[PDB]
Amino acid sequence: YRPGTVALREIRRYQKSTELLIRKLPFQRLVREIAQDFKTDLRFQSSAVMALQEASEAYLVALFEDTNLCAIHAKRVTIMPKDIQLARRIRGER
Amino acid sequence: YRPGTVALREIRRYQKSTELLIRKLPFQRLVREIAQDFKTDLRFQSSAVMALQEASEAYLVALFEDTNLCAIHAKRVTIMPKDIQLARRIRGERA
Amino acid sequence: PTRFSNRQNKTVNYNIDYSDDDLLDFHGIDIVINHRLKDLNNCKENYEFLIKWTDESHLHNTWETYESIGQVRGLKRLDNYCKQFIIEDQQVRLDPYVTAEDIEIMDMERERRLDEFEEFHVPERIIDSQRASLEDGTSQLQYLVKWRRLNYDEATWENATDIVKLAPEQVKHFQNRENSKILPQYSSNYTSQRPRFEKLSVQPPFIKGGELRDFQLTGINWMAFLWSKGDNGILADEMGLGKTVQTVAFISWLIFARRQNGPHIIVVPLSTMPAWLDTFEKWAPDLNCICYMGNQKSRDTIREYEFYTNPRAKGKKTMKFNVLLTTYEYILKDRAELGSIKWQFMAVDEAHRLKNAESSLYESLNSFKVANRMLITGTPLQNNIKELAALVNFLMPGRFTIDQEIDFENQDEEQEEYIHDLHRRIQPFILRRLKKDVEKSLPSKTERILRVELSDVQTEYYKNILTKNYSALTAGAKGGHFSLLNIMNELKKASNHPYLFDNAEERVLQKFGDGKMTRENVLRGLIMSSGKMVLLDQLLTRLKKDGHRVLIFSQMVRMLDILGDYLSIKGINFQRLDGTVPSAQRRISIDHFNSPDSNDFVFLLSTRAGGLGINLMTADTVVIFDSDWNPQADLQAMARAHRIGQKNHVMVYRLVSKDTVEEEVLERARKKMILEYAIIDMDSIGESEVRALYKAILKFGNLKEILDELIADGTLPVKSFEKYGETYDEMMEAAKDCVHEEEKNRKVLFNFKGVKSLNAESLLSRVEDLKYLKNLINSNYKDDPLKFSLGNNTPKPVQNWSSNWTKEEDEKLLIGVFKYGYGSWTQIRDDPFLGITDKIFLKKVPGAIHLGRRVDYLLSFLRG
Amino acid sequence: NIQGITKPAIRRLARRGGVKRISGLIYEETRGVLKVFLENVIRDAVTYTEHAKRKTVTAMDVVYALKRQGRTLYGFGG
Amino acid sequence: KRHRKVLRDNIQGITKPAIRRLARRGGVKRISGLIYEETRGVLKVFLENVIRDAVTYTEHAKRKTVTAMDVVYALKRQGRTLYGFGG
Amino acid sequence: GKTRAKAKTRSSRAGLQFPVGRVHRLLRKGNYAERVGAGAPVYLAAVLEYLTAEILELAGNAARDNKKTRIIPRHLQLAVRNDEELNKLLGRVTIAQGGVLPNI
Amino acid sequence: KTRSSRAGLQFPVGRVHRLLRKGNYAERVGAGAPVYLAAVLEYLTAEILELAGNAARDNKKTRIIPRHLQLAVRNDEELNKLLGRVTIAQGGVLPNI
Amino acid sequence: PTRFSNRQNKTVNYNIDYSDDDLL
Amino acid sequence: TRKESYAIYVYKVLKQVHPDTGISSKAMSIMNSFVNDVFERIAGEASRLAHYNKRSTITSREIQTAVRLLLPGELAKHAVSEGTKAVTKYTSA
Amino acid sequence: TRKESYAIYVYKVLKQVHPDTGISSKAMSIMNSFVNDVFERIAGEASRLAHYNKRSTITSREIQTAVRLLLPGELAKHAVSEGTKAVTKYTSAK
DNA sequence: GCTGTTCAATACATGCACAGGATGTATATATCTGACACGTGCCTGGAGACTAGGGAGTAATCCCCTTGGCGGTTAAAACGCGGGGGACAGCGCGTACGTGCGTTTAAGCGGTGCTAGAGCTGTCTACGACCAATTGAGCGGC
DNA sequence: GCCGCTCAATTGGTCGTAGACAGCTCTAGCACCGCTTAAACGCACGTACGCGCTGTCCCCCGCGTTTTAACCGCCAAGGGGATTACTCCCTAGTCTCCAGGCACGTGTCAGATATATACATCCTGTGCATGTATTGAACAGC
Ligand SMILES: Nc1ncnc2c1ncn2[C@@H]1O[C@H](COP(=O)(O)OP(=O)(O)O)[C@@H](O)[C@H]1O
Ligand code: BEF
Ligand SMILES: [Mg+2]
Repeated sequence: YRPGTVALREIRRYQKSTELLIRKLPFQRLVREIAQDFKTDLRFQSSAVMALQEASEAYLVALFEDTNLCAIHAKRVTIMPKDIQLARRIRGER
Repeated sequence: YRPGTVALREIRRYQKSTELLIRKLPFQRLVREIAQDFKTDLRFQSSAVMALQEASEAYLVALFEDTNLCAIHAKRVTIMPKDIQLARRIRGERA
Repeated sequence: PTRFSNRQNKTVNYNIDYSDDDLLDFHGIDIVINHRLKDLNNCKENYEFLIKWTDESHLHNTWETYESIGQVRGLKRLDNYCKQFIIEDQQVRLDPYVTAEDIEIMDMERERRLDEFEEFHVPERIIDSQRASLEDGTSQLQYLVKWRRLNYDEATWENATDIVKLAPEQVKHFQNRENSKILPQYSSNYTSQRPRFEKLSVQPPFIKGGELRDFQLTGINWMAFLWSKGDNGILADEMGLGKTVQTVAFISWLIFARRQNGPHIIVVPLSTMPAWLDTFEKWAPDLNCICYMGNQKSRDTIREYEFYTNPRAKGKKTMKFNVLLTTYEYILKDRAELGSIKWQFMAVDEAHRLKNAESSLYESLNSFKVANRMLITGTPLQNNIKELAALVNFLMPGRFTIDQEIDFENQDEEQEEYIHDLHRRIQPFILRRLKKDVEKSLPSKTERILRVELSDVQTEYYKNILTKNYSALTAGAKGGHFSLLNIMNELKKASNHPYLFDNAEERVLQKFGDGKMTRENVLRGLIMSSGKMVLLDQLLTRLKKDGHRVLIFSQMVRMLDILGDYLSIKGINFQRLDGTVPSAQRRISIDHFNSPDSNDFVFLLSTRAGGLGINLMTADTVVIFDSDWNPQADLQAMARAHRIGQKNHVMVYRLVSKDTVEEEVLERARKKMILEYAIIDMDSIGESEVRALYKAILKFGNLKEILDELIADGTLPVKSFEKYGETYDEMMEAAKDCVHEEEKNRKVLFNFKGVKSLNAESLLSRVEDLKYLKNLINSNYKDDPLKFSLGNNTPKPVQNWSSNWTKEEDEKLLIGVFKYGYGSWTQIRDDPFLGITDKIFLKKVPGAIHLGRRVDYLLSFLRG
Repeated sequence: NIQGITKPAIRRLARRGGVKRISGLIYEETRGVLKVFLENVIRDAVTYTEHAKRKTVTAMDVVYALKRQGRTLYGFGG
Repeated sequence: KRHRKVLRDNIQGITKPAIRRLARRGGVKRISGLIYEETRGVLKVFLENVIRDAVTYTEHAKRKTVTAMDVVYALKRQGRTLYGFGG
Repeated sequence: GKTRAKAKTRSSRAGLQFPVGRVHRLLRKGNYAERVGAGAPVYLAAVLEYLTAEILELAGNAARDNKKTRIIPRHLQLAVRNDEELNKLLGRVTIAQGGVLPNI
Repeated sequence: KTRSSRAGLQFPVGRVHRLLRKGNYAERVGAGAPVYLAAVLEYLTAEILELAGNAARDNKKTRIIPRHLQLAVRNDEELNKLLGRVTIAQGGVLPNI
Repeated sequence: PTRFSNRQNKTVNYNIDYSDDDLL
Repeated sequence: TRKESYAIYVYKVLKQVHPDTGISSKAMSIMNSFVNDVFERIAGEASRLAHYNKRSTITSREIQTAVRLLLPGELAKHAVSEGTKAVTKYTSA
Repeated sequence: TRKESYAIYVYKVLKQVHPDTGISSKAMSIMNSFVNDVFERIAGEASRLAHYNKRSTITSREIQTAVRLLLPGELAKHAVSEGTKAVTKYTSAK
């Protein structure tokens, strides 16, 4: 393939697919770490963790879409942290 | 006064007060026209028009805040239509 | 359709498929093996490196240096090797803290690494042969070689004329496998009823490797008896009584005596794949036994070359191999590939894994279309009765269904009735013998369980766990948030050793007079911080002075980390085996520990990976550092010492932390143990047959002695030997008579059984010539035919043949005809011991007819 | 009509939003966005008014239409 | 060894290439190396303020097991309705 | 426009496939009001049937043109997000194992 | 003698209990529910009027007016998070200062 | 001063009065 | 445990719109969630319309107006047509 | 219509915190809307809390958790303390 | 008379054609697999029928609020011009991101084994509604 | 600001149902090991993209004048909303019976796949024909 295409090849692949993109075990450990601040020794029904992963990945994907629109508005092509901050502030996510 | 200061002076003046900023009768005419397209011979309780103006102006002010953040993000000071279109698209109003 | 939308949407295309076509085998370094004298620039100037190349075997290893290498792929691997060498040399030469024994270890490491690579250039089997056309327009015979200790990836084509010099025996084995008399397509078909069986009084002569014991003959007799009735069963002999030997001997008997050659599958626990395969190589070396393992490419290569005769055939493909050894993992990975085969026999080693009828292994194996099944397990562990029922249902689908699932209580009248009925009802299909009954030559085992007091660090941990003292536990973690979702696990961890917790060692080295570099005091903490370590050191010191050697089992790999560090700091030589250790390294570790010169004193073993099927009879002591919830896993560990190969009294120590959960685990194991004790045409000849017999006679001459082999290898259809003798004699007599009639008319084509155009003179001449050849070769050199020579007798020269041909070529060609018969030019040219293999061609002068007529001339001349 | 929302009114609104400079194209954008917002609110307000069988739109059903938009407004009742 | 293991941190279990894949599905061509720690912060904030509500529902029920239903309810409170887990 | 209403089931009297009995029970058990008129569950079951038929029609079109015989969440997502009005109805809903719309 | 004064509340517990019935929020409403709810309403009302009273004093005014309620709410992070989606009539903006 | 709230609020200045002497 | 779902009625409507196609269990749980959500939306808005008018009863007029509030565009007027047709059949039958 | 209002009680609460100040009628109507809105949001959440648990009754337990869901941070902690104090003093009276 | 060379006859060696045997290919037939239909049983929810009370619907009246017009004044809005500042484009340079490669680590799936927690069932008691009567507070007007 | 009147809250008692408490059973959740393989991480290098800088031109903002419209006040009339009263119909509640849906097993039908049989083509072996070389005999010359 031509140089530099692989970014487009990845975009095309990952937009076609539907699987969860974060590894399941790391995410489950993060969820349990976070939960233990609110109540110690909670158990989790496994579908609860899958629902949290589905929701958080859909959230991050939509946030990256808005961040990309912010970067394009700068007339960059690299997304920068201030693009995420601008997207979240206009969303009112603060 | 220093050159070009008056814009910031206006920013101070309008942020400090609480006045409604659109003329009342023009906005009432606009509301009448839009309602007339939905349903003829409607009547409006005057407080209904005041409530509708207050919500409309609060919405426009918050939209211009988001637009100004989009302009600043472009290393720019003049707000441009594409800033409004970006703010509205991010805040979910492209509908 | 019946509903239709009335919304005026435009049409949409939802097709998400796309193509990215709008966006549209080299001599690299593979491995660096060793280095010798000719910073990194000192590496370039001083040193020369042994390079293994990509696409080439370890025979093609070359010494090289940077200027000799130049620029090539893989040079970064040479940079990394130089960097590692630099670090090794700095630690060896520079480091003033390096010890004498550390220097010895660093020198031993050179041997340890090189002793692996010294295997990889030795052939283990030839897989296949080809003729490769060269750009020179000639062709070279090549053998696809699989190297020792390598998978079937990095199997490599090699010059056959080299491999025959390197590894003659493996080429002979390959030729035997190609000439195999026991290929699955010739399998007998006792589809209606199998022949009756008489007890074997002594082991069949085809059992090569050694002598079976009387109880092993009895087991084979029982297996054969059950097979004749059509019954599946269990080999339940106590662990280490030769169930592997009995299984190999039974499969050998089934193939040779019954002629049920055919694909037999044996599914085996990974750690025991070598021992199974080494048993086949000793006890049944004539079997084509394949081991199915390794990465996708390796086993794809196994399927491609090894499985099929004519792998490119496109209907009812048939199998080249007698036995496939496979690990449980690959019965899941390659379920579709293996499940497609018409398996004749299945044996499962350590069958108790099947005890969960819901397991994917059970579903997979139970879907295989195998004709007969066999389970091997020393512990048909009735951990509950439903788990035994799953095994029996696996043997007996839709037959002898155990639906009376109710568990036995300690006492009921219905319980004693049902247990006694079950016991007598199962007994026909389970064969079990015990070491004390079978083999009084075994020295006894004995077991002692040692009560151990908790250390104070353990005592405070165990208290904090019971009181859920999350704050004190978090301080014991230095802010790592403790959790108690499985209190039982944390209590067992505290009972074994506090260094299993994140900062219990930090909390004692904070007695900084013990801390940091202090060799003595790091060990002092590591030992005194738990009672089991104190007792273990007392035992290990005694055992070291006595000269015993000890296997130490644990149900926690981090405990084996702690023990391994403790032993390394005391400088003890030890091996380790847990399920993270790859197959080759564990193979090496077991071979080394069983080596009679081995210095290793301790073997650290995981109870799961190391408790099953290993042979470690060169140890005599076992420490079960913590007990399992299942007693049979501990008995399996104890059996790893107590093999049939034992030669000294075996001493087993359990370590039990007193006043802890460990004793509750002991009591539940004992209750399950006591529950387990409580349960414990032929004459019809057609035209095709006459034509085949005539061609066989013209190939081999007199067939009447070989005829058993010719029927076995498919040269002739299955028919009575007497009728082939009769038809041979009749054909020879008719040929003689027709020649006599030709002579009387002259003072030879004839018809036989309606076959036309048979030549009489060819039969008589070929029979005379091959009889003379056979008698000459057997009379001169029965024992070693390659030494045969024609002496002074020199025939006429070759008629301008394009290849150098001499008395030597005539001799070797006659040896080829002696081995393969007349007309077998493919085998004669392919057999690399004859050296002709380059000389003979398919427009070329030495054609098949030319060589045939040369052989006939030579045989006439030697008769003359 | 919409053109009664004058250029300086939009300036004043932008000044309260802190806008330092304002392109001459922003006025027709702002008029469009305002018209869309008013249409979305008045549709629901009139729907509540007509369901009540009234002919007078009231501050209360405007407040309900805004509560539907997620834009609840204090100080008009409700 | 006994003691050489490094625990990393659980938020670091959301790896750089996982964020790369999420950005790819979002259509991002090119991505500054600072975006990873920002994305981890944003994720932690979202997942905290969802899990707090889920645990509040679990504790009001006097359960000890968080269930897919009170996750779905916690998300519904945020206006992030999720289909496919019941509810 | 007409139906025989031969069956006792109130859905059949309405001509609906959806369970008017359930919709009435749920309206009554849900504390939506003190009282529930007899026409409410018929109207609501009819609207639920219409919306589910509309989604399943578009999802079946998407499954067909992707050349698969079963509707899967990928196809529900494609149907919803390609339809302006279903997307405006479900503009705050996440569909499990749905993707995004591919850029094209 | 009122139910409010037994709890010590200024807000009408009887009114809250009547509203909890009228709204048909559930089949039953417990006796403690309207006391708790009236107490929470009283607390939030007091905290709002506290901050608006401060804002009125800082602006040197005797009456609290919507400007002061807007200032009080928007300057507090928590009240601003409670009232984030809320528009206050005749409120201004926070000045940039 | 009969009622107080225990909230650990920061101090705030609410005075909106302003001057333009920095613009002069 | 036991639970109950629209699945059989979703199958019935599917076989009315695409008789040859199937539907996955996951997709069926999506459709069940969608039906429950839209039901709760329409019922909750009809409840609010009743309370705003001091009515004690939810009628077809409440459901109709809730549908006109909740559904966008043509999807509303078609749903209202299906509802008024079904109520007409139910009354005349 | 004898319209219900909180005004007299907002006045009584005002005079506990700032007895010197008064309150404008407009600001009073904004306080009235605020009280109604917070009441409706808490009662709604307590309602669906009861429904989720298949209980028929709204108790102090439901109001307490509806407050912990609805109110942010320390504002919740103090509101819950005020509510439990009032319920205790009520329960220890006639 | 014997030897060497030439001539003639015969045998071997090669090429081509025909026959025979094996392999590949296509079609027909039968078996295998999966799904649906039908029968039976059980349990639960809906449907049908009857009764009573309350809610809604209808009608009438009264009052308030909204709409429309008129007039004057003042401030805001609109038009027009000029100058300066900011936006946009082009260019150059340096750093950061991305691509390749080698090596290591950890995820995923399968299994093992136990225990706690969830869910269900049954019983009993207290709390909440409903109804009636009495009392005190809040609104409205003087 | 205070007093009078009306409506809602409070008080008491009774009845029925919901919730609380206890016990039991089974499923699913937790931790850890085995085994393989792919993904992730470390490291280097090169190019492209981001950002700074500069110049030019166009557009916006400031200022002045003029013009228009909004706002405020006042008056008038009619319509619509709200309230009150009465009556009828609709829905809730109760009881009883039927039907549908869950649930499983079995058989038959439908569709696909595999195997068997027949025919065609290609490859190999053998036989016959032709050419060339070899062998044997005779003739010629020394
Ligand atoms: N017939 C025999 N002759 C000599 N050694 C034997 C024989 N049978 C078994 N062994 C020894 O036993 C060891 C194998 O143990 P094995 O009995 O196969 O384990 P198990 O049967 O418990 O799986 C081998 O190393 C071998 O030396
Ligand atoms: F059971 Be044996 F030791 F493999
Ligand atoms: Mg074994």
